[PDB]
Amino acid sequence: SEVPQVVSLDPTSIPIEYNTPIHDIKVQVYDIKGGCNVEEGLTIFLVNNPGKENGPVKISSKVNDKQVSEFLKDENMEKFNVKLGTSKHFYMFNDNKNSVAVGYVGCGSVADLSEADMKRVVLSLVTMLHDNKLSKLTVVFEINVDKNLFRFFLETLFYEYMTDERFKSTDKNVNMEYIKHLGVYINNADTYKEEVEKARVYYFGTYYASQLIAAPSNYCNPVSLSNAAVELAQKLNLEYKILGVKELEELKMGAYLSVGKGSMYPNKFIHLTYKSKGDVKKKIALVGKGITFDSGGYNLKAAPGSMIDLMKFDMSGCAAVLGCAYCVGTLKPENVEIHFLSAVCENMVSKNSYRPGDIITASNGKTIEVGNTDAEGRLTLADALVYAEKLGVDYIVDIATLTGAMLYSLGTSYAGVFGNNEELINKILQSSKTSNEPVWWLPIINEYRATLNSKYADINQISSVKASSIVASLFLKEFVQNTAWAHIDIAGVSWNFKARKPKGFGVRLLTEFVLN
Amino acid sequence: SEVPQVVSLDPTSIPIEYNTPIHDIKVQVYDIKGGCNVEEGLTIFLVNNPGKENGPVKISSKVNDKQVSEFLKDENMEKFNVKLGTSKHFYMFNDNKNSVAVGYVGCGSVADLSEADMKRVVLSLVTMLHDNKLSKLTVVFEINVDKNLFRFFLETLFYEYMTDERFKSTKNVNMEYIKHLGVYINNADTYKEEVEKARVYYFGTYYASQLIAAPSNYCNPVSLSNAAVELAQKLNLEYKILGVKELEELKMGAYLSVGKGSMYPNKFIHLTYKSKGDVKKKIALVGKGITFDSGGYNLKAAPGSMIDLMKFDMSGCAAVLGCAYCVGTLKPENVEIHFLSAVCENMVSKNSYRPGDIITASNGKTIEVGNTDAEGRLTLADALVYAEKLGVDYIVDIATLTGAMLYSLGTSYAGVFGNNEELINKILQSSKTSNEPVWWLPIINEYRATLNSKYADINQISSSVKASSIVASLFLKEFVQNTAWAHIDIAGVSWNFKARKPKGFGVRLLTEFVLN
Amino acid sequence: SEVPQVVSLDPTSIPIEYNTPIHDIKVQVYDIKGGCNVEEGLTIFLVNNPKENGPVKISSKVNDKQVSEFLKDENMEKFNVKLGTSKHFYMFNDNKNSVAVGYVGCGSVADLSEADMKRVVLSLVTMLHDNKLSKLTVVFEINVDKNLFRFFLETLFYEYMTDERFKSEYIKHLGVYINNADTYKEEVEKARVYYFGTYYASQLIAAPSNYCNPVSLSNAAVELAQKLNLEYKILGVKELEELKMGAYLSVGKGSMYPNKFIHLTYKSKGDVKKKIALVGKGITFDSGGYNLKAAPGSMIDLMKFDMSGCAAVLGCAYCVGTLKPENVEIHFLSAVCENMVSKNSYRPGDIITASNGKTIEVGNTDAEGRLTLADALVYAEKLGVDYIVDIATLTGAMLYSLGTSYAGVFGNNEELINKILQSSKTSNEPVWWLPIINEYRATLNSKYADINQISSSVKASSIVASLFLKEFVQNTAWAHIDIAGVSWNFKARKPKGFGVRLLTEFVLN
Ligand SMILES: CC(C)(C)C(=O)N[C@@H](C(=O)NO)c1ccc(-c2cccc(/C(N)=N/O)c2)cc1
Ligand SMILES: CC(C)(C)C(=O)N[C@@H](C(=O)NO)c1ccc(-c2cccc(/C(N)=N/O)c2)cc1
Ligand SMILES: CC(C)(C)C(=O)N[C@@H](C(=O)NO)c1ccc(-c2cccc(/C(N)=N/O)c2)cc1
Ligand SMILES: [Zn+2]
Ligand SMILES: [Zn+2]
Ligand SMILES: [Zn+2]
Ligand SMILES: [Zn+2]
Ligand SMILES: [Zn+2]
Ligand SMILES: [Zn+2]
Repeated sequence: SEVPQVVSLDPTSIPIEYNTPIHDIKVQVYDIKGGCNVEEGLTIFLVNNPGKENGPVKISSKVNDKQVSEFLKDENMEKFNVKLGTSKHFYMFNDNKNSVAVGYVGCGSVADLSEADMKRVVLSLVTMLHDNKLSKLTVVFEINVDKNLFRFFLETLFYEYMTDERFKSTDKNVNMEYIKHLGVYINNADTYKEEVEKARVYYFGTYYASQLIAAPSNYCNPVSLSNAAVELAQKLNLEYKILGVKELEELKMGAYLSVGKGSMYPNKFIHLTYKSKGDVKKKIALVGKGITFDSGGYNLKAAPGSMIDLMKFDMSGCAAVLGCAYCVGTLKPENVEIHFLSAVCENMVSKNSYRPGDIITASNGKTIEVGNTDAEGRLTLADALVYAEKLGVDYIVDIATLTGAMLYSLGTSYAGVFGNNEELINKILQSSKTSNEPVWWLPIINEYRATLNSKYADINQISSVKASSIVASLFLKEFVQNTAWAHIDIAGVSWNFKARKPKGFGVRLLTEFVLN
Repeated sequence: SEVPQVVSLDPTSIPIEYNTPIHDIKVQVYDIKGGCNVEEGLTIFLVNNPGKENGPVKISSKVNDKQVSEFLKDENMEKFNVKLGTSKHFYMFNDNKNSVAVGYVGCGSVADLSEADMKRVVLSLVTMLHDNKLSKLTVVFEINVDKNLFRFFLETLFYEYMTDERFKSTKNVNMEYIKHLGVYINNADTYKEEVEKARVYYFGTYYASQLIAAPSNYCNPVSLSNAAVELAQKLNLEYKILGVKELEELKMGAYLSVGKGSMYPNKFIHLTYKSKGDVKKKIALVGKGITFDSGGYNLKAAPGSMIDLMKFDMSGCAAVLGCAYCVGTLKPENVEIHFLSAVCENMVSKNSYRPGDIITASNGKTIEVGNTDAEGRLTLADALVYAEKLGVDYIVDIATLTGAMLYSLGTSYAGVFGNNEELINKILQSSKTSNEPVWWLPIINEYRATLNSKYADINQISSSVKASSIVASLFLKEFVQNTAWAHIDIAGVSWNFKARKPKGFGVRLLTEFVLN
Repeated sequence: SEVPQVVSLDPTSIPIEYNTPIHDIKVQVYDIKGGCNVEEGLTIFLVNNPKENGPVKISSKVNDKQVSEFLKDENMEKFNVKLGTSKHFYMFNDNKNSVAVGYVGCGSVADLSEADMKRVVLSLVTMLHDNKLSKLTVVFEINVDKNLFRFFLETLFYEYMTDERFKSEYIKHLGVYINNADTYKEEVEKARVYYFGTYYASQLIAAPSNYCNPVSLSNAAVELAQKLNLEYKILGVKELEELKMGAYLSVGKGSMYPNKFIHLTYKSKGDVKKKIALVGKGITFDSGGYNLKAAPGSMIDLMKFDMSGCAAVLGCAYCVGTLKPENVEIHFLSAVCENMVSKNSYRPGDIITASNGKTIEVGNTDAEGRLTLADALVYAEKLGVDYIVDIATLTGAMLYSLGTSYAGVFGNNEELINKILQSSKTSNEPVWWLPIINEYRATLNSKYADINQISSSVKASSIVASLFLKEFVQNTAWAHIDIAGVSWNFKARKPKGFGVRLLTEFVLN
């Protein structure tokens, strides 16, 4: 629990914001058939024009204001088009001779907005929210969205609107001012109301993960991350257990302990459990990779474009699992028992570091020949997967920033999923659809298994077969003997390079998985 | 004060030679309008021939010896030319039937010798001093030189003549420095004052050279700071060495972070010279003091990164200390100078700061580390804050900051940056009179936006923009709020790659700045 | 004159747009005193706050009650003045006519730099590209001098314009409100000329190497010369051989396009008191030769820009031919060719002879610019001029010294250098003086030839290259502008047309 320091100026905890301005926003949903009141703040219409490549803007909704309705007549609106992402601001006086602000966001010509399309729409909305000191936002849905896409709209809105200033000091934005009210006008309003607070939970689960990932390695270390996990568990009334080095040695986790040998921070194994109130029909282990910093070890990340300054992300999997723990602990699903696992450590260069060539013994007895110290994720997961299977669960799902090869296979939008079981894989893909976090199924090619045959050990850590994501999956598979297991590689999608911030990818995916 | 050791064979101090053979050379300046007597040792004429490429050598000076005068008749000398760097040796008997040695050095056809050509002249002269066991050197100036260039001649003569053998064991058994130096020149009385000034300037440069040439196992933060104290005590300068505890109390998080991975504690050097009368100008001299730059986790592993030379990375501190010698010795009036250096070592360890880390400077600004090898500006940041807190008129820092300097100005000219044109003008003026060439480079504000960090107040390094020297200057500028400041990047000029030794660059420049 | 083809589908000319939509824009300048009329179109206020990202406050009186209500302090303080930040709203004015009103933030500094003004303009152009307006009205509530005001217009015109020559609704009126408007009006038509000179250069640079080759580029120079009544002469291989331009001819040996030396001349009507030669590097594509640009990050796909010096000179020729300066004779020169890999290419190690008799040992075929410039400078000095100014994308080292914003200037004459620096100030194309360090000269000493092409190296490539060029100007005031870093706008993925206005201001002032 006590974080070691080199100097007294070294931080000893991760700064975490639990009460965000988003949580202070009163959200109301009204039915669009009842007409819209356009009074205070900014009122935005989400409008499209089917079969028309940049068609004219037409406001269909009834507006309970003669002056605003007059401004919004088609003859007035025809100068504007519905091109996806396009937005405009309107200034006018309402029936009470009060100044009001009105506008729209273009939703293109396609009647079915993709996950990318809605995100593009949301981003345009946030630009209107930025650099403007509004007290209220009102969104009028003149497009067709189902419950899932509606929830996605809110989640994405909350997440992008929120700004992380935990590490700002002399450069805090002096103009930041969050809205206090959110009004939503939509068709079939009663069906969508339940999605509001679920979206708020999914938001924070994601933002919490984001906070952990964005936190630098001097703030976010194996000890401070594990302390934060306990703190979260206490708040959610979850059972929790943090395994220290002596306990890990007792469990003979030689692979996990080897990676952390060169670190000044002791290894900390996070084990959280949520158990439903009643009959448990499904037991699930969620495993997250928890490398608080990946220097690469003695296989140092020194090659051009290895982005070592980014390697604080290497605990993104752990964050996804912890963010899911928040959502599950808050929404409290029934008939499920969930274990949240993460073998947390740091991969550093030291006199005490494990070397390339070292042979290490996993907790299941298998000896492993280390061919590359920068492939440390699969080593820590190996011991974690063995621990997971001993819990006696039905499904083991691990999520990890495992291989850079994902950038060349799926890129920055789609995570890849591997597994030994098609049913579990199908559930993950189903969860991908409903959570709107895109995942693609990649194969575990058994023909490559022979490249992991070590001359001296039971198995090689790496091949020496480019195909890194597949080989890594073959490695991990060796540590699950008779349990349905799935592996999600998020090395490519975890970090948003365009926005220079984490995505908190996987939180919504895993929560949808546990709930459904 | 006590230097830590790994083994008992690790050195515990920097070997320093204070009394050099150069100091034992008796120097006499005579007026040439009285004629030259050629008796013992070597007598060298510095001769040119204006507007006539490689024209004949002609000795204009009167020689108070009939045979030598006859030997040196124009008819005899016409077979030799005045090409720059050319030297010749003559053997003859004087009026007392004694064997004497005479020769010349060609000084070209240009009437105004450059700083570079004069250096070539000196080297040709020093070559004659080498491999010859002379008791006296006599130099006759038959060229036109002002007081500054004459002083430059002596400094360069002294510095190049001197040989550093502190680390020889086996040492040249055949070395034998002269005990007397005679100079014949017109208006000798005006030039006599330059002799002891040159000797002071010489050692300031050679002292700096000794610190730079000293390897990092000899020259470490503790041993270097100890040396500064010892120097300060000999000069009666006020001195204060700030240790880790004061630095923590002063909240120097940037400086302390760089040294975290080192076995040697950070040591902040603070020397002060105060005049006896009224103080009209207060000056802070800041030197980069990285005793070894491994690059940290951004290891210098790239081809041609020249990590074995990186003991020079404390050249700025050495330059400042060399200046402290000159100022403390010459004792200028009406000035108060603070000699500063945030000394530490940039190493790879379990305790090292990582890429991505956010650290807080002593002025409260948070800094996101994008590259651990850009450590100089971090130590300078806290040092510059400390300097401004002293309430001075001018802040000048000198540092081996950016490798880009080799591509901009190369190895002869250092670059100067600043926030104040007047100060820049003073630095440039000092460059002329000290003959240490410096060129003014711009701080381009358009690049400042690339230092915008998403999470911290500022980025340590840029991403988009090359031109590191300007970007680094933009960084440093953020740590000086309302004081005239200039920054001299000597990364390119500090080491003499051809001669394989330091130049001690900056000592004479800074002293002239302080004196004038 | 005839462009050679490999297949019949290969283009034989550079598509050039002479009549741009910008030329159809009616520009009106009114004095800010007396109030602003908000009638049609979009009205944008340029506002600052002398604090850091302070609230927007509109000082100007607006002769419209509805718009005045919009611009009241209570409404505008919700917005801040962060440089580049903008908001615009659509509303009805007193005449129930649709109008759009907004601002662009100009920061807290009272004196906007050229880079600052560029960010303001870019924010403005984004609104012009996303709005179907017939009229733009810009209200200057900031301090701008005549030069910077002209710069505003030029940059606005340039950024507004879109190059669609290779693809397979602009405003018609521009209103400007500014204090002391009468003093600023003369800058308007000057800006329009400077605009096209820059845009013309941009068109040549942006044109790919299959369109823009030595033949088609020289043809373009003739066509321009004919429109401007400039004297013109294009030297072909046979003339160049008789002139013994061996350095220049060696570089082009490996190309399928014959070398073409462009020589345009502007001569004043009255007495010629000053003669100036402008030399531009004209490499239509730089593959690097046998020293191929194959290293990671060598950006070989960008190397069509390597004729930017020539384009700058030609764009300047337009401005000079249009504005018609007095008492000057200007020669516009470019040794145009292509640096390719072939059985006929010159090899690393080859010793070649320049037109002044100097033999040169080639150490790197990718340092071809200085070879073509060498013969061009000899040709220039033979004309008997007062000033020789060359402009070239010469060394990549400029990216490490001054970066992408400031060009570097080198020279053998201090008066000429300051004139260029003065021109840099008034044209707002930033240039910084870099030294020609004579101590590095010895590194060009060849064992076999008279001189080395490159050092081996004294890293500082930009300085070493200047020393090389310096050897080919014997008794003439000469200056060299390295634009390798500033020529291409990597962020916007387009040329800057850098140097046209700089060179024009030099000739005019
Ligand atoms: C097989 C290899 C050691 C190359 C590997 O896959 N290493 C991963 C690792 O460090 N596991 O612990 C690895 C390497 C790179 C990345 C990664 C992730 C995201 C972005 C990038 C990136 N931008 N590289 O330029 C690189 C992720 C995982
Ligand atoms: C931002 C960057 C890492 C490029 C940088 O400025 N590095 C300097 C540094 O480590 N500061 O602490 C840096 C890099 C190289 C040099 C340097 C200086 C002198 C010679 C050489 C050289 N010849 N390397 O092969 C390299 C000096 C400073
Ligand atoms: C002496 C050397 C071959 C290194 C050189 O300066 N070559 C220049 C050249 O090709 N002259 O004909 C040269 C090299 C690189 C560049 C340049 C310009 C802009 C960008 C880049 C680059 N590498 N972007 O990633 C490189 C410009 C001129
Ligand atoms: Zn790794
Ligand atoms: Zn990893
Ligand atoms: Zn460094
Ligand atoms: Zn350094
Ligand atoms: Zn080239
Ligand atoms: Zn080129």
